[PDB]
Amino acid sequence: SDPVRQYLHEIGQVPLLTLEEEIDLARKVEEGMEAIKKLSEATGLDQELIREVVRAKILGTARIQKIPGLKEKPDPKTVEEVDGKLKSLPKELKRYLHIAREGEAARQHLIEANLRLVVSIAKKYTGRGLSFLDLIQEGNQGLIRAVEKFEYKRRFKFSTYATWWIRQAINRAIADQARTIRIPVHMVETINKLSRTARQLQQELGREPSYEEIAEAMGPGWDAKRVEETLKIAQEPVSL
Amino acid sequence: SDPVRQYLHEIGQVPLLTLEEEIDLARKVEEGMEAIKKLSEATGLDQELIREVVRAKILGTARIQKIPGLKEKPDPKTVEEVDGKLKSLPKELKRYLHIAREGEAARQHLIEANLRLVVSIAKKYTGRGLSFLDLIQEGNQGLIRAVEKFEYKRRFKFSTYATWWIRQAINRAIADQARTIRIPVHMVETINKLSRTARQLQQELGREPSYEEIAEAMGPGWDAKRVEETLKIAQEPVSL
Repeated sequence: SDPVRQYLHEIGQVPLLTLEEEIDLARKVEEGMEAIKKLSEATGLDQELIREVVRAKILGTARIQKIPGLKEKPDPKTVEEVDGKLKSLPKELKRYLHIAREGEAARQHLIEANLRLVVSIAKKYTGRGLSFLDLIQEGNQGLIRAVEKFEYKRRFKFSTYATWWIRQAINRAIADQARTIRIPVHMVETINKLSRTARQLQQELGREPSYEEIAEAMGPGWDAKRVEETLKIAQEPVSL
Repeated sequence: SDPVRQYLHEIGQVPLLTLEEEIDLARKVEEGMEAIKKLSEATGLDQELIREVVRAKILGTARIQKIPGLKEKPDPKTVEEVDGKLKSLPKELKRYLHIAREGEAARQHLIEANLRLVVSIAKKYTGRGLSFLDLIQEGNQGLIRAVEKFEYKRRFKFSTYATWWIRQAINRAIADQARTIRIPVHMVETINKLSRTARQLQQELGREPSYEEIAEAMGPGWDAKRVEETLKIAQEPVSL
């Protein structure tokens, strides 16, 4: 509920990308990073800073400016100086700053075309420690990290790749809030069995099995609902 | 059939790993890369050669000796030639030679424990330009690439991470043998509608949709079979 429905409403507006668009944006991000290097390496302003500022300047026109989980303004003190130097730059270094602003706007477009992916994934990690809103924030951070790890030259879909990162971030967050208590052996046994079964089904399907498929290998006695619930106290909580 | 049948038989007898196990083998692999980097500082030889030789040493004791598609052993000569250079080092450095041998054997265990996943993925890419053997070969080259990019510190499932790299290697292989044809626009339009549909469902599912699901989105007039056959001429041929 709350603005969460607002968020979902707003992002539901961003269009989807084609492998071609995903990859062109990706390439612009790398070229952008590449440029920022030149800037820092001629201004001594340190790469991370230059980017935070360039990024901020783009959040201005950003179709979605307040994305949960992501740190915003690079601190009104540093931005209010680091942007001072970038402004007054010889003609030559003026283009490197252009490729930077253009690559960071690209990075924003990519992140935006996948905010729905993050929400969808987060709905799959519901009721396991964090609130829907909290999950979305962790997930979005994973998305950002994926954009930083993606390799456009491989020319293979970004969403699937990002999915792993979006999930690893969420998986890490819910695994943080835990205490070690006592559980009866038979429970420890079936958790370990749900885990092996799911991993085994994966080696056969070339993808993670569904709760209904895990229940097949387990059943009778086990159905989709039961496996998912029991899997809530597992080291590997979710399947796909 | 043929040696593929023997291959499938061998890998069928390699036990599946657990998240805890993958991550541990992964940590040893990285610590091994670390040792190697230092053996390269000392000995003066190239890092990759040292790994190949070290790796060669292990394939002799490894469960699955010959994996289709992976580089060949350096050769008896260049092997027992790099070992002489190695062994002949102070007591200090010799410590590393053991860390590298440990991680490299670890790497083989991580690989071995996932050959079934490759074959499975490869089955989902048949009849699109390459033989079963050929698909398996590229797939493994991708699995190898996954081990080289995987981050054990993230402590999240290696299998599903590698799936992407295995698939990208295969996807590339088939997308490499292709010519340009003139195709009617209604086809170029549906091929795109197909692709957008797939990608939309993904943003909603948190995973790639099944052909059955893509058929639901298109249809009537569309069934799982038809979206798959048609998707064969697409730039994004397969789903999951």
